Amino acid sequence: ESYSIYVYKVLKQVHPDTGISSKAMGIMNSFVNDIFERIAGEASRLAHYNKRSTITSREIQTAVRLLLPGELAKHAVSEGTKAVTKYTSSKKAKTRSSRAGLQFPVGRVHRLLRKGNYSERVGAGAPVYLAAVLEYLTAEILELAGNAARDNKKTRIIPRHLQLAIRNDEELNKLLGKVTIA
Amino acid sequence: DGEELIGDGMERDYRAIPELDAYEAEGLALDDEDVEELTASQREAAERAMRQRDREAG
Amino acid sequence: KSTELLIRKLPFQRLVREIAQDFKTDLRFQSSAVMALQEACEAYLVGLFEDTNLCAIHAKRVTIMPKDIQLARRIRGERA
Amino acid sequence: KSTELLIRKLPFQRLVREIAQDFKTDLRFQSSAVMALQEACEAYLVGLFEDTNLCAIHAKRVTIMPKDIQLARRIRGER
Amino acid sequence: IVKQDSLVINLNRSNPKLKDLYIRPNIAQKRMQGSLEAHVNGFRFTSVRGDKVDILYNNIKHALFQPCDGEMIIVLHFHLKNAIMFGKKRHTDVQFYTEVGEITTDLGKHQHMHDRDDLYAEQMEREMRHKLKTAFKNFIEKVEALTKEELEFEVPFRDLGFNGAPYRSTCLLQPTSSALVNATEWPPFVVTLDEVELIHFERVQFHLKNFDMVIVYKDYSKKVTMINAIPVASLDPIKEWLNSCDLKYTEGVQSLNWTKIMKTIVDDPEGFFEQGGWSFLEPEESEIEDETFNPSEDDYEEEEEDSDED
Amino acid sequence: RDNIQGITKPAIRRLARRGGVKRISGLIYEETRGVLKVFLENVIRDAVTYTEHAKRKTVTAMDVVYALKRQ
Amino acid sequence: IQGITKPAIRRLARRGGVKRISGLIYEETRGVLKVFLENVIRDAVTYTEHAKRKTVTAMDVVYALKRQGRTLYG
Repeated sequence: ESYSIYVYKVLKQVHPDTGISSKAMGIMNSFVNDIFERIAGEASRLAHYNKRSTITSREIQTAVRLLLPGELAKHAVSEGTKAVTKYTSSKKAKTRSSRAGLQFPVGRVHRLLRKGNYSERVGAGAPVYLAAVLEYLTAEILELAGNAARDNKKTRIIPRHLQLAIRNDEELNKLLGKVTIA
Repeated sequence: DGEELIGDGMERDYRAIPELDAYEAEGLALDDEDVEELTASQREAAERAMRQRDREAG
Repeated sequence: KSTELLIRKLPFQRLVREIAQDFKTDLRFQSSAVMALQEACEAYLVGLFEDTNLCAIHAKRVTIMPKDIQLARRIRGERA
Repeated sequence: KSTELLIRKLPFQRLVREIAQDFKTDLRFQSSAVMALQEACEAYLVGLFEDTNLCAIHAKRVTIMPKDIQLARRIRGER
Repeated sequence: IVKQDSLVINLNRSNPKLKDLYIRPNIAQKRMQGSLEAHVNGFRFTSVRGDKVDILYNNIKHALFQPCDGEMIIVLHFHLKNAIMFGKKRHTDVQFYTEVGEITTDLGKHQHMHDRDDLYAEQMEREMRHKLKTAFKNFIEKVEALTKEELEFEVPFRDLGFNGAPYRSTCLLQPTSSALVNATEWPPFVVTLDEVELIHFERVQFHLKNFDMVIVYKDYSKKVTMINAIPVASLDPIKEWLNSCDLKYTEGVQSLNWTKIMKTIVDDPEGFFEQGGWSFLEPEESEIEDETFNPSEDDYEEEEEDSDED
Repeated sequence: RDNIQGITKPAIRRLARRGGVKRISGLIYEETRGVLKVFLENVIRDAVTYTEHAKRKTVTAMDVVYALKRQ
Repeated sequence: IQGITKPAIRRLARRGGVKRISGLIYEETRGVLKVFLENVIRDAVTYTEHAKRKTVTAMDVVYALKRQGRTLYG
């Protein structure tokens, strides 16, 4: 799956005047798919452990707590709960993405969650929570990768800027676990 | 005893040999959108089969 | 780049196809698939060499031996 | 079954409840939970000691030292 | 190889002394044990077998104190300005250490008792450790008083320590005010910070859990010093400590032939600085190859909408 | 609260004896204790996360076993 | 044979921090790689078989690597 245009939206939000190279964009996409598979896999195992047949926002939240390190877990949980309450309080927004105040596609997330056969049923709040977590992690990475690009006096984020952002952050390095990329 | 790795002639290993620096296209094949993305159910069944294969050996 | 060229690409792809002849008799590989394969092989070998040099240092030897390689793999959980 | 519980149950259970206090979350522990923790901790330590003894042999030493423990954990990929 | 002034021994009450010390290096192939005595202008070490080794205050380049906290021994180390000889060959480093105890307890039927008295013996070890550290501290203060600030002992900063392998053995190196030091393992590692021209870090790249650290001296005939296989987690801390001692550092993916580099420099010292000096260590094709992202293949419609509702 | 001191030196000695260790340096005990406190912490951190997902204040044995699968 | 060149083996060990090499290493390294590459291909072709494709793609390689170590490509 391709999340590139949504990563570009997130990049324009944290660093309005910073671009990204084709290899670096492909790196961001593979990170998003990797974590999506990990969080989705953890939410399905939790759904079978409690003998439920449905994955709700609660299953996504506990999965994010288990996989992310401390501060990243706290920040991702906060963003997820905020997007769910925005989606749960107001019906006015035309698109489900703008309903929760997110750039990442909630509909694509919900479609992929159901495609993977992780559970019998997928609740309404789970894809909003997963999209918000994916958006925050992309923002934190792009913020740090943008900070590295500014320090190198480069106008765009190239692969090595991504590597610096990741391994120099303890939690980001732990979360990726030094996945290999070239 | 052994064989040093840091000394004069170290650079000899790092020569660009163009006949060997690139992939050849003998068995390499290019789909031009002919191949398809792997389907989720097939991936699940493949992982199940690989688990069964691993169990029978170790 | 001269530094980045760790494994020559052509002998690696001959070895990939020689292994490919043992699982499915007629196979074709994508250029991106083999390039990912070479990248992964180089990173795994470097990670094993680092552990090996750690084992050699533990043995008070500047030179690494198959003793060190086998110990690193055993602790890593590869071959009993 | 075959496993013998070397670590005394009471001080280990003290340690488990201390770990609960550090996290600052108040939860109860079943007795079965604490024993499963004790079995896993002892098994992990024995397995780590096996790799540690392997490191000591490689150094031509009969005695194990913290050097050996650190090397084995480093290769295992721990922190 | 270098003449040394005769030790000035005064017979009086002021004679600070310290017992139960093993000398490194030894004089025979057997561990010689004796006592260290602080005289007017130097130290006298009296062995049980009568062996006596002397070290002048003016001959001490670095007096180092390693406390027994976190170690099996407590050490006084001395790196000398000029080499001295007391056994066969000449020794440039001389140290005196006292073991904490329990060095090698062995498992078997001898420790099968597994009594609960080890708590009291732990206190006896704690008292022994506090005794050893207090006696070493008192002897250092007496000697630092005697020299009239001619020689200052230095205590390593374990907060700044890191694990590295200079001598093909992964040990702990701790900075001091004047040097980078590891005196717990023989042979010892002493490098004077003042004598360091710069630092170059090799094998620094993603997906690597270790790196080599290269020490280049202001004296260019001296071969560089390697510290191999430091965890990557120790890189940024070491860098900061270097910034506190005003030592310039560089990075490099590829390991460099330093013996060849030094030779090229020494045989033409002038032309080396005309290319820029050490400008080759710090940077200033890959931009042309990579392509910046642009909107392509339109985008997903995202207008599917619908929800479970009730 | 220092209960990582409460894991006895004999208990460390017994664990090494089952592990094949013949001879042990003095500094091992503290290193063993710190390693254990790290490992137990990771499991307990995970285990409590399962317990409150089921909305319970009591950690069960099944919570411990699922956390061990992660490590 | 394997044909993984001795200079390629040397370059790998150099980046790993190795300073001195025993002559036995070259064939030992070749044998170790022969294990590792075989295992990944065994998993990857299985992913290829389940899809009605006779050509292994990069995504098949990445899926096999997820079982051991994740790569962020493709």
